[PDB]
Amino acid sequence: EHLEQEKHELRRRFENREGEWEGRVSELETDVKQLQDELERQQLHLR
Amino acid sequence: EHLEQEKHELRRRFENREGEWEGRVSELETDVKQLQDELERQQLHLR
Amino acid sequence: AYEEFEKVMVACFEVFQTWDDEYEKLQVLLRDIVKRKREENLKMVWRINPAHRKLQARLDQMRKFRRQHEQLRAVIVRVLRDAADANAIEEVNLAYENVKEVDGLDVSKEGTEAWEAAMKRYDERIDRVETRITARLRDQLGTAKNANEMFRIFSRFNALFVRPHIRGAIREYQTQLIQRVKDDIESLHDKFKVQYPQSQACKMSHVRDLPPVSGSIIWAKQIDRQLTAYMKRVEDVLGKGWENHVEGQKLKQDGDSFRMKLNTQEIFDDWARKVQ
Amino acid sequence: ELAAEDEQVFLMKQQSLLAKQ
Amino acid sequence: QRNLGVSGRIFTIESTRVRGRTGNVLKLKVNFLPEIITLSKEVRNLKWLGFRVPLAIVNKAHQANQLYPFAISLIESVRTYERTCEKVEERNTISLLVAGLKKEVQALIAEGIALVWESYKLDPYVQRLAETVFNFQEKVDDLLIIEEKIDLEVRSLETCMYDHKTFSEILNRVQKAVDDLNLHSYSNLPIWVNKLDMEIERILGVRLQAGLRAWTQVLLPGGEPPPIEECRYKLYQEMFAWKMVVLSLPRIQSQRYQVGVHYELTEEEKFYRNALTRMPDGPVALEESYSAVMGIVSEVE
Amino acid sequence: KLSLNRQFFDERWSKHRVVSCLDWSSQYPELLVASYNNNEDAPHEPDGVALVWNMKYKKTTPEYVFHCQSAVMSATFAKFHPNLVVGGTYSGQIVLWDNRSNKRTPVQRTPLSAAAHTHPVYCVNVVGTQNAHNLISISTDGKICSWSLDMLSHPQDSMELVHKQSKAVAVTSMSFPVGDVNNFVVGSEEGSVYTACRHGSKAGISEMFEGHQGPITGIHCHAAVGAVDFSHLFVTSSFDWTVKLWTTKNNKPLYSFEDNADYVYDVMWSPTHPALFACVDGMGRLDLWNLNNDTEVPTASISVEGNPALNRVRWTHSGREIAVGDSEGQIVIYDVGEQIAVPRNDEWARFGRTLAEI
Repeated sequence: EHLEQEKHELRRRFENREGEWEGRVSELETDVKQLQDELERQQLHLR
Repeated sequence: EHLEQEKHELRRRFENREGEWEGRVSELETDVKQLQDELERQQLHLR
Repeated sequence: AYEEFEKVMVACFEVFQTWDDEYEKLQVLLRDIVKRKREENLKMVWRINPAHRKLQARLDQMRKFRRQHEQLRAVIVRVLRDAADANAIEEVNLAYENVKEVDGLDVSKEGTEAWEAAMKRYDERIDRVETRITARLRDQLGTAKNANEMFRIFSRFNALFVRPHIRGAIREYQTQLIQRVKDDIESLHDKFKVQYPQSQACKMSHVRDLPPVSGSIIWAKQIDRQLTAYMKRVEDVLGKGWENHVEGQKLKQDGDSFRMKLNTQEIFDDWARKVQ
Repeated sequence: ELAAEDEQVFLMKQQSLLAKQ
Repeated sequence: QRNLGVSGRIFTIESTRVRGRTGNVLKLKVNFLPEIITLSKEVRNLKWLGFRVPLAIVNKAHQANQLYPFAISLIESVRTYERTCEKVEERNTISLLVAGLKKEVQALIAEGIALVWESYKLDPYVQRLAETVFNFQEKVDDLLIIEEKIDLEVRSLETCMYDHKTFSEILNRVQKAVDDLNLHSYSNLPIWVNKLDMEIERILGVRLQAGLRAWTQVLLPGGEPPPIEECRYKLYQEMFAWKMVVLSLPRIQSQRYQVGVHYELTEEEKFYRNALTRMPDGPVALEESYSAVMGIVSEVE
Repeated sequence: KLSLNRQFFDERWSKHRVVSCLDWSSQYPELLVASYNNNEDAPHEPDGVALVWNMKYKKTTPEYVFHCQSAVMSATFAKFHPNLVVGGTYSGQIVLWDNRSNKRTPVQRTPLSAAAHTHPVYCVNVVGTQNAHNLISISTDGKICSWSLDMLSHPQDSMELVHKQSKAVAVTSMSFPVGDVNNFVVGSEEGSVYTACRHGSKAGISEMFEGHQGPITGIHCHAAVGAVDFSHLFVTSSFDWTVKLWTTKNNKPLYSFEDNADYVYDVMWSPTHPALFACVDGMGRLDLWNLNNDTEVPTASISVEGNPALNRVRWTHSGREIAVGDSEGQIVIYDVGEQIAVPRNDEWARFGRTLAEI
């Protein structure tokens, strides 16, 4: 029983940190996407 | 004995995914770092 | 009192742990919602600093503090049970009162700086109490002439040696006493090497109407008791962790291997088999 | 006389145990 | 291309050829290749240099680095077993005494061959194998020093002054070394000491031959030795004083500590009374001693 | 000028193996412990060696010989235990050697567990006073552990060093200010010094220094103590062909001495002269810089015979002798001229002025 509380807690903490990492990689991916769009636009605007 | 093998396996899976996510986040961190440096050079180039 | 303080502290830390766990569960739920309703909120800021954390650390500082006082204070009530003894007791009490004056539950900048100043004052005062105690540690050799008196001073003040600054002050007496104890257990080895039927104990035990098998078992049991006493002497001399000390390791290994052969179960079993 | 197995025969035995597993 | 990774069995008994041995010598290694250890330092160093290491290799390197603490403990623990066993093979004399300890290490290594790197038992197992092999190495190192002392003393019996106290002092020092071996519990100690007893008996027998001939020469290596019937009695009494120099020495005992365990020891077991029968030249030297006593008594009579 | 004084070299033990570290005993200043790593051409020989040589004699042999299972990468004398010799090894074991016991094999060794070290230990040092001292050891995984020389089964204190984003600091060097036990510096493979604190609320890495462009080989804090306080100063050698002075105050180098045409492997301040510091270069050259007399070209220099790469420089505590360990495994000792070694009365004020000029 003692291990079972610990076991479910570990399985839940795995998802808890995984969701944070998924959000962070997704938002940083969108950030680089926006940066690439801005860079292409400014490259075209330069010439 | 059986649920201890499973417990250790889950712990190592969590640590592995943590490794994956720190690698991806640090990677994407360098991607903004260099792209932002290029953007700063690009905005200076405008002038 | 300290026990009541500990009860209150564990209740408060239960409260904080419940905050942490339940806030984690809620955070999971709100993250799921933000995933579902991502288009409705452009702002991804997620950092919140609960107001009570500033208290939670502060409260912990009393829990760590009074323990470090109580573990000292009770010991100074036992081992120091000399003008230096009463001076140390009253100095510790004065230091605790001085820290007690500051409003501990104050949490703002004023409370923080007052707490830091009071703890610094108490730390320097206790460091001075430890020097006033090392004075008696030197008066140990100042008075004791023989090994037994010095060991008894070691055993009476044994709890006081658990302190970190106290342990390093006494290093020259530790080597001398451990060498003396090694000599003692060597003498015990010599006594046990001389087998029982040749020993004087066998004859004199036969004189006093003691039967022979019981005599052998009794002899071995006393040698075992003395080995236990000497190992306890080493434990007092070197404090806790004497099993893995530089000079305590050989002591422990030899003592264990010797006690393995002081067992008398075979003698009793052989006697029972013969009589049956 | 209790005798430890030679290293070569012991390792041959352990190889036999390992391969057949 | 290498596909670096760690998994499966912790040991791998590989076949290696040793020069001068037709058979392939098997050697035990931990299943953690050195290339993995190089990989952990490689990935870390290239990142700070600014090289974008592929994320696949970071995953492979990071996975094995989690298992690095257990790997290094086994590699040195295994290596310690090889060199400690090498020291035993150098000295065949001490082979019997480390039989008990070598049995346990072969049992612990036998346990480890069944495990895999994912086993939760790998935590307690690494400490056990590391600790026991350290105990094996420490005891073997002590034995090489303890037997050297016994070997130096037994050779000292050949070239010591023929006086009883000097002989007793040497055997006293040899006895103390045997007593420390008894405490450590090195196995087969009774069998080993008996071999030491016979070699001590031979040396004392040889020294007793020099003692009798030297005693015979003075009467008419070997040291510096009323009615007619009293003269014969006095001469034999003097010879028994010379004979008891060696035959009255204490006999080396292997179980001095097993005390209260009652086994009666006879006079023969207590002392080297039988050493008189171990003279190299047979009973010839003893006859010359008795004959010389007969010759002097014949002339006086 | 420097004058060759002695060459310590044992054919049996210090042959085909490089010198890993040097140290002079504080109590008995005529003694030098030197580590030596494995010799690849002698697989059957012991991997780690530690030879204690003595100068007061003229014996060519090591006074004491020790060896241990893994290669010794660092070794130091126990300051307050004159009979001990501590050694950090490639495995993370902290071996302890006793001269009284006739056993060359270490009398103790720390466990290779998670609680203890498990990476190479290039940095070991005893810090504190006699009534309270510890053995601080730092490994290349950033873990730092404080033991006591009485207790090596488990460490009294331990923590991993990280600066930013929880990134490990791959420590290769370590030094402490004189008389201090709380603050210290650590150079890393990444090529950045870090000022760090041992115990406190802010325990861990405190500040980062980004100047170097290659891995740091050795950092040494200022050792001379006198009229003007210079404890905040520390020099660092590195693989970037540079020796950089530093202050704990600034975050960028004070001065960079790039006279070296190769790597620089070790740098050490003189223990007495405040401005004199000696650096050893891979071309075989040992250079003493006296910043007061000359801040730009080496004040004195000398190349070992046969140009062998110089790994570890180490002053004598008196300041009149500098020992250098070459790749060959032969220690070369150089007596320093009194005009350079001996500081004049106003050298401290002059160093103050020179520091002001920078």
